[PDB]
Amino acid sequence: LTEEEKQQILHSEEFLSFFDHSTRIVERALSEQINI
Amino acid sequence: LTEEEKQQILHSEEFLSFFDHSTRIVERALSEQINIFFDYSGR
Amino acid sequence: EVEETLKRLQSQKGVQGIIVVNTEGIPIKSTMDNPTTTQYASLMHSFILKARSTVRDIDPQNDLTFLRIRSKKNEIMVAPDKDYFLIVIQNPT
Amino acid sequence: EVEETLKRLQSQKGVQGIIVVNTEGIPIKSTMDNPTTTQYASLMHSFILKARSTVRDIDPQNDLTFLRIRSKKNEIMVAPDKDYFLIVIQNPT
Repeated sequence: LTEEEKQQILHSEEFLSFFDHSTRIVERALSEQINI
Repeated sequence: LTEEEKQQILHSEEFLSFFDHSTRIVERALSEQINIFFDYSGR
Repeated sequence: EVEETLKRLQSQKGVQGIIVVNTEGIPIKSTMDNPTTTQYASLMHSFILKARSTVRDIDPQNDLTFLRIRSKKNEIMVAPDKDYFLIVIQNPT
Repeated sequence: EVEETLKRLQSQKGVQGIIVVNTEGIPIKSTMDNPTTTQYASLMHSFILKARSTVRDIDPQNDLTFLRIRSKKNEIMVAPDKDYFLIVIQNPT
C-alpha cells in the first residue's frame, strides 16, 4: 500500500525469479501469430 | 435428459458448417508448434 | 469433413484428447469418458462464462473470441463458438 | 531496472499498458488510468483465483503457468507464477 513497503518487497529476496520469469515469459510472448 | 437425439444435429450439413468454422480456428491455432526454452531452469 | 481433420489430429504431436462441447456446456462428441469430457468441459464452460462476464464488464461490446491455457502437464486451447464452445486437450511436448 | 523493464516491454507495440497486479490485488505495477484499471486488476485477481482453483481442482499435480486470451478487440495474456502474478494488454499490431 505504501512506497516503503513496495520498495521493500521489490528489493526483497523474493522478486528475483519473479522478475526473471516475468521478463522471460513476456519476451516469450513476443513471437507474433497471424490469423489470415 | 439432455436430448432426444444427439446425432442428427451433429450429423447435419450446416451445424457442421459452424463446426467447419471451429476447425478453421483449429487449423489456425495448431500451426505454431513452438515450445518453451529452459535457460537452466533446474526443475 | 470434420472427421478427416479428426483423423489427422489422432497421431499429431502431443494430442492428449479430442472432444468438443456440443450443447452449451453439455458435450456429446467424446473420445473420452464422462468426467474428462463433459464435467471438465462444463467447468471450463462456466469458467469462460466468468471470463466473458469479465471482459463484458470491461466493455459490454467487448466479448471473447479465443482462449488457450498452458500448464505443466497439458496445453488446452478453447475456442468459444456461438452456442456450443470448443475444447482441445494437448501435451506441452 | 524495473522501469527499464517497463520501457523495454512497453516499446513492444500493441501494448497499451503494462499493468501488473500482485497476489494482494494491489497495483504494485500500473502505468495507465489507475481507478479504471484497478477494478480490472481486482477482476483478473478473482479470475486468476478462478484459474488456479480450476487447475488445482481438475488435477492434483498440475501447476498453472500461463494464460492466452483473444478478445474481440485486443489480445490479452495472463502470466501467473507460484507467488505473484502478471497482467498486460496488447492489440493486434
